[PDB]
Amino acid sequence: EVKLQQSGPELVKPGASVKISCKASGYSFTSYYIHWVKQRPGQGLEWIGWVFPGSGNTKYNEKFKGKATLTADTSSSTAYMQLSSLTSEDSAVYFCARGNYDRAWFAYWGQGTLVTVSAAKTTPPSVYPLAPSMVTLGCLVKGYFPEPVTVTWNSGSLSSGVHTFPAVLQSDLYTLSSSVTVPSSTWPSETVTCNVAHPASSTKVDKKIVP
Amino acid sequence: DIVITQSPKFMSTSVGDRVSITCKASQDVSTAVAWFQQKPGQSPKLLIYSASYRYTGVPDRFTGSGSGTDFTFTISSVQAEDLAVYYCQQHYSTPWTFGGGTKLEIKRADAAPTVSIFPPSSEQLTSGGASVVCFLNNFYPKDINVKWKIDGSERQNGVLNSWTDQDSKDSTYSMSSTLTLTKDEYERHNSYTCEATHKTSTSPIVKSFNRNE
Repeated sequence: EVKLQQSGPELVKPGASVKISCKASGYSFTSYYIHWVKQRPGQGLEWIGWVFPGSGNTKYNEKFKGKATLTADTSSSTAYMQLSSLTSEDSAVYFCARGNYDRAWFAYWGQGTLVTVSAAKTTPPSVYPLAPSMVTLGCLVKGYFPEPVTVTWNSGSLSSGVHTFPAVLQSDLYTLSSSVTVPSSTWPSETVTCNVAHPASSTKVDKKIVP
Repeated sequence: DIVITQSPKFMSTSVGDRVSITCKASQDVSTAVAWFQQKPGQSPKLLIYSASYRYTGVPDRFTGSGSGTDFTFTISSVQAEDLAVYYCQQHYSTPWTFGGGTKLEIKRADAAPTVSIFPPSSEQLTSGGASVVCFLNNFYPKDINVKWKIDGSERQNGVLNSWTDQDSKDSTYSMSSTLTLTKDEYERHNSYTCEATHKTSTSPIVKSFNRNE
């Protein structure tokens, strides 16, 4: 099938540049445009421009004509978008997309790339086990920058009664929590571990919850 | 720049009901309008293209109609899985602009929250911090109040709340309340209470602990 695989999250300083990638597979790379789309939480969706891989022909939104530079490398089947002179306004999830037949544009999407523009330092999370029929267990993930953090329970095995909450930003540090409700017979008899992953600091922390 | 106004911004609907979203264009864009569905943490999904044409594999409950400046998107009978943000887009003239979205919420029966309080862990205390975490899980509707009566006195400082995205299965919300303070602030008091005031019960659900038990 057609697949668009984008690069990992980035933290980049205001005034600097960042370059994101979109690896395409399952079709002829030079046969389709690669579109770029911007997603901010309160701004919605914005089309940035396209690249036609091979010629490297390009088209931009007036809004992004100086801000974005789009290229593609046919040998590695990957399109690129460079963002220059970065401001916190450029912080967004950036997608790559591809159209299908005739009028079915934006049929195929990438998974998204979170770009964070800030002068704040990359900080790993501090993870704290939360312990007290069904029993609710928790996991406190405090003091990290930037987003995101991914939390799994038992390496994603207890993904039934899990409620992972959105992080809150406070003085350049994020903090969130994840709860997991399991039957009382299972805990503490069988082990429960909160797995926390923070790509920016390349840190992984496994915290076993104990009575 | 062709501006697109999508209405409404938010919508609450029960499983089985019909819902219509409208998409207005500032100028004539013929039938070059597409409809996208985006669930939390996922990329947008193409449902309708060419105003009225259903994309491959999408269910027959989703429809689109319209020409020129007025466009409509309809779910004939809403499923629990239809919880998402729905966008329209024009592709008649560049730049291809999207609507502001319509967030679709699911109506369900009222649910009282399962409340649980957590004292700061010994490992956090070690670091000089003290965060009291109160979980309020699986409730409906989203509107909920939390008060922090520390030794009978209310606390509004250091209290941070966070709602989860509505559950795709049982249509419920969960919400965490975190009271953060310094270690020695935690050591000066004893009785910590998080009370959940919700419309389902006049008597608020209390959960408490003492520092050393």
